[PDB]
Amino acid sequence: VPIIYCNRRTXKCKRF
Repeated sequence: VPIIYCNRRTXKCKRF
């Protein structure tokens, strides 16, 4: 069960 990382608080997106 993989998931996306695009947190609106951390300034890190990695998912696309």
